[PDB]
Parts: sequence; C-alpha cells; structure tokens
Amino acid sequence: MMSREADHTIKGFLYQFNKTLNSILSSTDQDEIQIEGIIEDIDIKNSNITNAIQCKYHESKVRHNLSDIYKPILQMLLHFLENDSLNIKYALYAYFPNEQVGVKEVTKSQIEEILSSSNFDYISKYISKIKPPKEQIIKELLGKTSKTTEDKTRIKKYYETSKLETIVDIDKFLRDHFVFEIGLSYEELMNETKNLLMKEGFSLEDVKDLFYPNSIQYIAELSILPEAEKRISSKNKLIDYLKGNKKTAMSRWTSEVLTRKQLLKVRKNQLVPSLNINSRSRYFIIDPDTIDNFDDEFILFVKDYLDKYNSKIKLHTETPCFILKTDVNNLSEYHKRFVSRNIQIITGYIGDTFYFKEFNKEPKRIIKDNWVEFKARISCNSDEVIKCINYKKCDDLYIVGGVDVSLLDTADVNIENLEINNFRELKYLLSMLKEI
Amino acid sequence: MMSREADHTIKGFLYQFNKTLNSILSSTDQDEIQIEGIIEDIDIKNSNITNAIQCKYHESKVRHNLSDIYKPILQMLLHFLENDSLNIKYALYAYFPNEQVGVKEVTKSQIEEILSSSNFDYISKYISKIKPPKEQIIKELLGKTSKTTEDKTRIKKYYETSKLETIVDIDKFLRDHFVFEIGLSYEELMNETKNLLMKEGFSLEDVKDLFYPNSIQYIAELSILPEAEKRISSKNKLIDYLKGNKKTAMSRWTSEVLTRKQLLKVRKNQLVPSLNINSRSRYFIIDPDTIDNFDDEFILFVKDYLDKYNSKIKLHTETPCFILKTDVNNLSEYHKRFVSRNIQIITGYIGDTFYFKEFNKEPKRIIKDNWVEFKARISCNSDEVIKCINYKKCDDLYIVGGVDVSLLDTADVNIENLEINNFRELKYLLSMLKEI
Repeated sequence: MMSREADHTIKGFLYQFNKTLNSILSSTDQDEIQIEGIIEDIDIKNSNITNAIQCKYHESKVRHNLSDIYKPILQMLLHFLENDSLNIKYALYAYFPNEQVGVKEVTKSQIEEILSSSNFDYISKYISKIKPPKEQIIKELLGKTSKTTEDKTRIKKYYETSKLETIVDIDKFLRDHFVFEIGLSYEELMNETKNLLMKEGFSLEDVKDLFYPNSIQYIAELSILPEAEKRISSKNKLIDYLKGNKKTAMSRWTSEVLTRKQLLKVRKNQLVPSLNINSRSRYFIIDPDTIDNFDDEFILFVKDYLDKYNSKIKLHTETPCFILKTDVNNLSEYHKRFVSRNIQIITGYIGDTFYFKEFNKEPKRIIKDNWVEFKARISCNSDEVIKCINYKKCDDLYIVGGVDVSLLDTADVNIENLEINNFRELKYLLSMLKEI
Repeated sequence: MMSREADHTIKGFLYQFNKTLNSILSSTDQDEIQIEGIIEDIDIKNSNITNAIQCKYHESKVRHNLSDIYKPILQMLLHFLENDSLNIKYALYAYFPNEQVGVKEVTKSQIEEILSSSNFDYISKYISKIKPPKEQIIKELLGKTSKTTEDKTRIKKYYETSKLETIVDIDKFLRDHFVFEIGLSYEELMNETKNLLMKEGFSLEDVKDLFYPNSIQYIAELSILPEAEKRISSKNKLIDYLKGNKKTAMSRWTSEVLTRKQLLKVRKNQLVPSLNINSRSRYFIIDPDTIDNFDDEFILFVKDYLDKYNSKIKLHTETPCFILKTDVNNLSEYHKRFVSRNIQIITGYIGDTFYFKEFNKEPKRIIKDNWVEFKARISCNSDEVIKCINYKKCDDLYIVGGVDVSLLDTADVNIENLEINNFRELKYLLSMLKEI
C-alpha cells in the first residue's frame, strides 16, 4: 500500500512530464513555470506559486463516479488555508473512463454535495481541522490518538444531523480555488512522448535513456534555485536547450521504470566503456542512507571488485576506490573489519582528517609476485571531499538516490548516476553478479 | 625562392588565424569580416572590403630598420589605384623582435623618404607605373622586354637627378591611405593559438587536428559566397558554431605548414586509432586538379592499401572505399589499371553512373582462402553523389587540399585533410609506407 503522498508526488512528476512535452511541441515561448513547496512545509517565501501539482488517480471501471474523488480533494481544500495566505490553487488532472472533457465547473451546490462524504477517515484526518467543533469532547478524543467504534458513530451522527458551520468563508474556496481537467494516459502516453521526441536525427535508445531524463531533470531544476527570476524562459532558451549540445548532456538523474525487471538500466551496459580499460581509476559515490545495510556489509562487495578488474597484473596499472558519505566516526566500525577477508585496503580518512596523498597516489604493481600493496580502498563522500574531479578523475562516477553533488567543478566528467536501493543491485549492474 | 604572392596568401592565412583566435576568445558580436579578392583580378564588384591582407616579411636580426619593407609596399601603393577606384585599403602586420608597437604615422615626409629607394627591381617592376616617364625611350625600353646595364643606369640617373612628377595626388596618396601595425612572432604564436583552442573539453588532439581546421575553413568560406549579406555575424551565430554541433563539422582542409621533416606531421599517428578496429570504414576524397602524378598511381595504392587494412581474414570484417572526383568517364580509363593484379575493386560509377545499392555491399571475407569477394570499392564524386555518410558512414572522411563539400549530412563523420602531391606522401601519413 503506497502512501498517498507518494502517489501525489508521482502525479506531480507526470504533470511535469506533460508540461515538458508541451514545451517540446510548442518550440516557442511558453508560460512561466515554478515548482511548488507542498511536499513539505519548506516555506521558500515565493509568492509566485500557481501550479500546486497534487493530483491523484483511483480505480476506474466505466464513465465517471461521484465517489472517484477521495480525501485528496479535502487535502487540497485544507491546504488552501495556508499560514501565510499564499496562492496555492491546486488542480486535478485525471481521466474519467467515458466523460466529457472539460472543467467540473465551480457550482457551489455540487461541491457542497461532494463535501457530505460522511466518512470517519476523512472526518478525523482533514475535515476536523476545517470545522472546529463546538463539542470539545470530540476535539479531545481526536487529540487523544485513541478512538472506538462508539466514538466514530457519535462523531458521524454529530456531523450528519448536527452539522456545524465552519470558520472559513464558504463562498471563497468553493468558487475561487481548485480546478479539474481530464489528464493523459501516462502508461500509453510514454509511447507518444517517445515518438514525438524522435523528430531529429537522435538515435533509437539514446532518447529513451539519455536525452529525455536530461530534459526532465532540467525542467525540474529550472525553478529550484533561490532566485525567483530563473523561471524566465523564452523561445531562444528553449531552442538552445533542445539542441544546444545534446551529445552527452552531463546526465545527473536516471532510472526510469521502463525495464526495471528487478534491476536498473542505462548505467548497466554503458559501464563497459571506461571500465574494461586497464588504465582507469573509477570511483563510486553513494550514501548508506539510501542503502538498507552498512555496518559490516560493504567490504565483501569490495571483494568481487578487487580481484577481477585489477587481476592479471601484467595489464592493470590503477586501483579502484569506493566513496560513500557515512559519518565522521561511524566508519570506524569497519576500521577493524577491513583486514578480515584477506584484502589489503585503506579507509583513507581514519578519524577526523581528510587525507589527500593516499586517495590519489598510484600504487606500484609487480607482475611476478601475484600481489600488490592494496587492490583498492574505501572512502567517504563527506562535505569537504572533492577528489573525484581533480586527479585520477574517477572514470566511472556513480550516485544513488541523493548525494551532496553540489560544490563540484563538473568538468570533463562522465557522471553516470544511478539511483538504487542497496549494493546487490550495483554488483549486478557492473556485470559482476549473474542475478539480483 | 617562393613567390611573393604565395607569401602574401600565407600571411593572409596567419591573419585569419589571429582573427579566428580572437573570435573564439570573445564569443560575442564582433567586426564584419569580409574576405579580399586581391589574389587575382577576380572583379567581384564588391566595395565592402576593409581587410585587404597583403602582408609579407623578410629576415629578422635585431629590431627594425628602414630596409625592412621591400616591394610589397610598392605593390600596395599601386593597388590603391585600380581602374574603378574600389575601396582597397590594405593593412600591414609586420613583426619585429622588440620595438615600439603602433602605427607608423601618416606623415608625408616618412613615406616620401621610403619611396626614394632607388633600386632597379622596384623601378622596373611597379614604380615606373607610378610616374609616366617624360622620356618615351624609357617606356619603349621597359616595354621591349629587354634591358641592359647601361639602360638601367640611365633610368636610375633620370629618376634620381631628374626626379619626375607623378600624376596621382601625393597628398591623398600618402596621408588618407595606408595603415601599419606591429605583428608578433607567428612561429611561437601558433603554439599559443593551439593552447588557447584547448579551452573547453574537446580532446588532446581533436582540437589540434579537427576543431582548428573546422573553424579556419568556416572563417575562410564565410564570405566567399557571391552575396555580400552573408558576412553578417552575431553572438548567437558565433555561439551556435562554437558549441552547437561541433563534433565533425564537415571540414575541407587542414594545416598548411608546421614542423615537417619533408613530411606533414601531427595527423600522422592520430589516424592509426579508429583504423585497427575491424569495423572502421574511413573514406577518402582526392582531386587531380591539385595532385600531379595521379593518372594511374592510385591503382596500386588500392593494392597497397588492400593488403594492410583488408588482410588477415580472421580479424578484419569491413573494407574501405575511395570516393574521389576524377571524371565522369576517366574513371573507366582508370578501371583498366584497376583489375590486373587480381584485385577486384568496384568502379563506383560502374562505368559512368554512380549507384547506391551496389556501392555499400558488405564483403564476405573467407578464412579458408585468405581472400575476400571484393578487396575494395571506390567511386567518383559528381554533383549528385552523396554516399559517404549514408551507410557505413565513413567515420574518418579524408580529403587532400580541398574538394567539393556540398550536399553532405555531416553526422558522426570525422574529417581530416592530408595535403599531398602524390600517393607516396599519403601512404606515409596512413602508416603503410616507410619513407616519404
């Protein structure tokens, strides 16, 4: 049972995809778009917020039903009464299997009729805040985090026959806020989006894997900066970013849901370049937070990498390394483990110091001895750690979920991000594990 | 002893090198660069020409002297006066070891002192035209194409003691015209130019061999079209041609002269990569207009190229071909010579008509015979001949000097020019021959 907030975020991203497709199709000047801070109370202090993308979709069988709109409508209704009194007009952008395409109209009577859902969940979740009851016992029960069947029956009886007038102006939010529209079939719209994107030369899978995620990330980040003027986009900017470089694009986010057969893609085959070569120093950047297990796990992952991609000393001349922002001292737990399963490696930080020479110096290999001073080393992506881009430039850069990827030069780096759940998927991804 | 016109053309090439370097440095709206039709009396009938580059230098020992500017100044002086009085203001960019940098000032006295060179070469080549001699015998001797020492001494005496009065306005001929500027050491300036070109990512040698020729050829051909409006250049166009596509860019010629030991360099070894791989189908383009001993030389080039990179059946899987504009029918004249040494190579025209289906067939190499169905292919480029990029898109398109470049897709087809006078130089640069 996925959380309703996750569904809201997914629908918002889908509407972002629709807006991006509209931008691509128009190929001219487009209205101003700014992101909205509804996922959490960020309070960016920007009055220019109109999108308020919080759509949601439920099961549909035929035509339209009066009950197809659940609490989410009540969620946006409560969200209208913001603390700062800021324009947060929401919208709904979903289908009705067989229904006229248009707005639901702002008739007061229809919205009042819908408001009479008479459901305990809705009453106790969001409606209760909308209507401050005059029976303080109801408020006490709601704030007690403990309710019984008799309490639910009493509450529904009170709110059904003894309806109480809310404190918010009735005529304001019923007509001036909220809007409804018929959306697009995203499951079937993916093919149409791919077809429309395939208009220039491009390639077969590059657009499906590289260019479209780049465009989506650009659209998402267009309005994340503190400055409120960055939203300005004209025809010139759109045409410039449609075919400015569009060769590598320095991709930053990936992992769509096209072929996620218990495995990530795009950064699965493409890892072969820059890694089959024996003169590269690729680093890994990840975070234990996105991962489900890091106290004594990661070292054995290191195993399958410290005897296959540096073996055959006659060819290899560089050493792998692994970076992950764990903590200043938590990694000290591994500090006794690392020489346990017969691998010679170095933490590289050892305490509260960010050493520089060890992390970037090339070890000397001896062909005959079948051994080197260390096959690899582990590392940490702390705040003051920039040695992926400076020297021995981490010729296969990875990111998972979310990392402190700012304050970086980002120059001539084949940044190949891939958001995942745990390490096993990575071991599969670099073609080291047959399954999972 | 290179011709002075060749020196002027080379100096124009260096001046446009400097212009291209400045343009790359700025990346913004700049001056309107228009080429100059002064190499021959082409008579473009265009007046919006200001560059008019006719520089030339001599040996340099220390600082500068009055004798550091020879005849070229006189050629400039005569070229100010044409039959139509076209705006032909030339410019000089002479370099000196270390001296005051600036203009030579337009004072009449300095130019008049420079005029009194009193040298037979100057008197009999161009100066005589400036001053119509009042002695008709002098004109008869000059036009007789036969002169003796006594005649030269008499002319010098007449022009020295009996100095003639020219028919051109001296005040307007030495003051309102002529501009001088101190140049820089170009031999050491080319290294700085190459260093400055490698400002963006680019690559170690792509900028040296691919992007620099692209920019230079584009600058040269910007204003070669008959229309005078094409010279308009803006910041948007400059940035678009600076990073819009800039991957192959459909070049047409490479660097003229550098540190060559009787053979052009730099592009000699970079060409070996992308060739040893058994799936590389680089093409070539040649012209008998510039090449001299190309009547049946190419013949064994085929053979010689066809045992180096079309042998070793166990590995090689693709074959080269040579698309070269020789003639609609002279190709069949070549075709006699083609099949004599048991090398069956497709004509391309298959007579006189280039075809599309049977110029791109993939050969089937056979291990048990150490030979292939057809050991190579070729074709000849007329107006309607476009096949380099369509199938097996000639990753490394090759040209010499420069050939028709119209109606080209210019997609993932790296361009390289190998200026040559025969097939020995090309075979050297392609890493098949040993010397020359």
